[PDB]
Amino acid sequence: STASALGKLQNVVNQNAQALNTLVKQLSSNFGAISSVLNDILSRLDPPE
Amino acid sequence: ASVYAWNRKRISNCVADYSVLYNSASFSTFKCYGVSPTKLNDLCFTNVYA
Repeated sequence: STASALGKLQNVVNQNAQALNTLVKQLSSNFGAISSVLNDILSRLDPPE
Repeated sequence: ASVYAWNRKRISNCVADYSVLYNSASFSTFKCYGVSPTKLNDLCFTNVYA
């Protein structure tokens, strides 16, 4: 009947999922460049930059 | 027009060829900033401003 009695395993799973989620979300940052996708940079300008 | 009254035109719904502009020698300065001059034939834009 009573749930939420297994908080430790839930916490472990949630921490792992959150770490993976933030790691995959980090891919969408400019980091001071002109774009966040590498294909656009490759196909839009000449290599020396 | 004068510099303080620079003339602005909008270009859309057209097929543009930048090669004929680039290969011409009539231009003293041809300086592109965000893109490479030779790749302009491989990109598609909208709402161009001149």
